[PDB]
Amino acid sequence: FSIDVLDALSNYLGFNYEIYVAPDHKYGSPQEDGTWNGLVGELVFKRADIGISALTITPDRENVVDFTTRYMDYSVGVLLRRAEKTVDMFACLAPFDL
Amino acid sequence: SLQDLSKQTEIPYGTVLDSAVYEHVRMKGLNPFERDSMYSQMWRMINRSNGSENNVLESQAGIQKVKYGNYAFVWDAAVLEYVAINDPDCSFYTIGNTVADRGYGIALQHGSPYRDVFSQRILELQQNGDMDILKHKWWPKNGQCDLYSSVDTKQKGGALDIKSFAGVFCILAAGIVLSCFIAMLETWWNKRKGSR
Amino acid sequence: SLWACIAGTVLLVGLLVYLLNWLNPPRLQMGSMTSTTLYNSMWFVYGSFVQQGGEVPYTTLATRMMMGAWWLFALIVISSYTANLAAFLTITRIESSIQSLQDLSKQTEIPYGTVLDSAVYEHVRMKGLNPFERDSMYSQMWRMINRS
Amino acid sequence: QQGGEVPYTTLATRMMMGAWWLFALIVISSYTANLAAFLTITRIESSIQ
Amino acid sequence: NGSENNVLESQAGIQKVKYGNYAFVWDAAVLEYVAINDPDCSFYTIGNTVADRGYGIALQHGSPYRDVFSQRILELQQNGDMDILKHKWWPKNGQCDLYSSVDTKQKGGALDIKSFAGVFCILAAGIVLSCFIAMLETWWNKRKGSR
Repeated sequence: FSIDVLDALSNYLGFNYEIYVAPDHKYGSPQEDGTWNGLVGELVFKRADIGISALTITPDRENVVDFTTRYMDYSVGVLLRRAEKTVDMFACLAPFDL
Repeated sequence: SLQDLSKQTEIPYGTVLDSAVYEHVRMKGLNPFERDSMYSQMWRMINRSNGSENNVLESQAGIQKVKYGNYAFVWDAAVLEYVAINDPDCSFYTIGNTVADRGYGIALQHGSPYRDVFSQRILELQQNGDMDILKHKWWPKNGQCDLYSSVDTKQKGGALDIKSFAGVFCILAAGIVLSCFIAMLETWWNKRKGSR
Repeated sequence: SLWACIAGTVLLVGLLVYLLNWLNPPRLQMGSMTSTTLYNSMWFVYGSFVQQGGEVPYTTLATRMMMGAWWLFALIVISSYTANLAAFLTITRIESSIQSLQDLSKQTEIPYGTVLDSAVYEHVRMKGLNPFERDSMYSQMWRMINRS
Repeated sequence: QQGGEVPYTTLATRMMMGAWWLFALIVISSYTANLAAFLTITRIESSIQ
Repeated sequence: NGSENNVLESQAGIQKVKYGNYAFVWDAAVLEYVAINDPDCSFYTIGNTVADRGYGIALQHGSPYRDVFSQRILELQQNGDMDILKHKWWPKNGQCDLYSSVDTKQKGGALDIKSFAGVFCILAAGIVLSCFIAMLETWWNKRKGSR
């Protein structure tokens, strides 16, 4: 989806690009020394020109990097395993093992 | 939804360390001037043993622990929907929550000049409706299964139904069949005995 | 439907037993206190069903096999009935208390609504209908509120 | 249930006894299931902490 | 002095857990591979989440080559090739569940020959007693042989 949006920009403005995954694999937080790990770190040390992913805007991030207008709204959720409780022809006989 | 989950204790739950979700829950949980009383409950589960007990290093370990273990994973619902829809067993289900204000963006280097050029085209794409065509592209309402397979309870009433123990009538049918066979065997023998 | 089908089965199986006894008559005295008419046949089958008719006089292997299957059937039916009535009465008691809109929107036995041309009605129209609210809650209220 | 053979042939009586037996069966089953319910309602409590 | 519970070798741990009343504390990344590939699915595992530690190649002290490796590792990670190597040995595919302390399928409730077995005791006892009594009464009638 974000590659789709970035191509819908590139084809309109002529951006060439190359993409590389952030090594630390985390979006990142401030550390104890005030330096930033992760994807924000790459933009703070000017190692890359733009970041693009599910990167939610928050004031403590926005303080050190600049965000466009938001293109989709955020929401927290939960994943849970499906249960059982089913009915079958063998339910007539279920009290005893086959 | 979420309000009950803060109260049960048979299934533990947690999230990815030092995500934005972890800091969000730490923010809501401690605040004594929160109006709600769910958020300040959840923190007491997640933080057990300095949080080292119920948290996973990275999302995939979360999903694995949910599929195999006894666990519940707290993460962006806009992600979890695609996982629930694309499990080949359709064996997960997922529940969302209504939130606003915050949203996904593109981060530019500080002071980089392109900020308005991208916003212009984003506004254009919102006006065109392309921004919704893309969501219909990546979040279609059907896949390997249907999320509404996760729910239906309007067709239950406790009363049993004709099909619901049809296996019993098989026993009577087998009785009829075997009695017919035995009567045929008796007839076949009596046709040769010529007598009772 | 089922509570009638069960009774209807009895009205069949007695006549089936009668016909089977007619196809294989005994060597013993016909029409004796070991009665052989349809009335008695069905009465016996029925008595056996409710577990307290008493003896059965028939002695053919086919009829004995049929009676065995009928007895088994009876047992199953009764047991099931009891086991289920238990469950029903049990769950009867513990039935929460209901204090959420999720409750009101899951049940339907109590109809719910509001005054037309009102902020609440417009609010539920605008939210429920909208096909992008992660389609989980809502729309269920609108479904009833927009009936007729 | 521990009664023996019902001795008489009249249709007037038989299709009353065929109701009395039903009544019996029902009430017995009812009582049983009720006791079961009663006990299952207990054994589950804990709460107020 | 630690001599009573510890072991010299990882195998000495695994086997002792498999057959003794024992538990073993080790690297989770190894215990994953040990657990998942057991054809008995006999184990299960639990873990404690410890942040910011890792594995590393080691060299002789002060050896100059340290930096060539430490640059090359970043190029291997960035591009997108150090993930295929991990998804080859660890595609996170534990067919059988080894995260539960219990079983997610033994909950049917159906009774089995094991749990029901005690009821058969009464019938066996009655058979034994009845045959014993019948034989004693047969001997008792042997004394007179007549009816």
